[PDB]
Amino acid sequence: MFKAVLFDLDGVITDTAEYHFRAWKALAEEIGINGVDRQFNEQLKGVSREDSLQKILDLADKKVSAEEFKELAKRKNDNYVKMIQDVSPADVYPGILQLLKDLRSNKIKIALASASKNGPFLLERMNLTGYFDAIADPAEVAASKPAPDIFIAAAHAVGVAPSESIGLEDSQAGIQAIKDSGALPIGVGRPEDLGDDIVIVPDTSHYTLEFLKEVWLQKQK
Ligand SMILES: O=P(O)(O)OC[C@H]1O[C@H](O)[C@H](O)[C@@H](O)[C@@H]1O
Ligand code: BEF
Ligand SMILES: [Mg+2]
Ligand code: NA
Repeated sequence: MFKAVLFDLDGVITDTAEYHFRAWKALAEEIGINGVDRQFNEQLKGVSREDSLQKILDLADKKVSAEEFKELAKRKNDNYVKMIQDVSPADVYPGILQLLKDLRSNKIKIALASASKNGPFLLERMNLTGYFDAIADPAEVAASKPAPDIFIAAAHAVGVAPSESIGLEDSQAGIQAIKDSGALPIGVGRPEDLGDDIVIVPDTSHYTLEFLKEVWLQKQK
């Protein structure tokens, strides 16, 4: 039986994408860059803050100093943080709260493996802090996804090997990161946005303890 579940945040526990979009668009418009639209924003899904800014500057062809780069990222984050102040428990994705309750009741470890440095605050906004045994720190791994580092850290943060864990993800890079850690991925969304050779559910209402247990047994030899 698996000993831990390693949760991505954005697209699994909640959606942060519209907030990130408005913030990046505002930043792009502030510096006079065209191209940051809803189509482009899909490329930034699951991507780190710094890698996201770099992609926007390549709309381009914009060069900036290392300190200018840091200031731009700080500006966008400051705006993003103002906007997520009204995140609430109503923003928890379907099925996720009951899954967390059931994992906790069965003494299965719960860890966050999100790229977001705003993860702890978001979990607090959603009243989920108490469920999480640990939060892997993005600022102390990287290697961003698809590197397995954040999932390895999340597993180790709760005293388990990735091989003893399930990872939940909504992105290609995240699914690959789970695989390369040794944990078992279960993706949410469309297969073309996730990857191959994995169990996939169309939405998070399918993430039940019963289903995770069944999938676990299916993937043991
Ligand atoms: O800027 P942060 O709050 O540290 O978030 C970092 C990243 O977290 C997630 O992975 C989102 O999907 C990204 O769109 C976001 O850029
Ligand atoms: F929160 Be995950 F990095 F989409
Ligand atoms: Mg995600
Ligand atoms: Na609301």
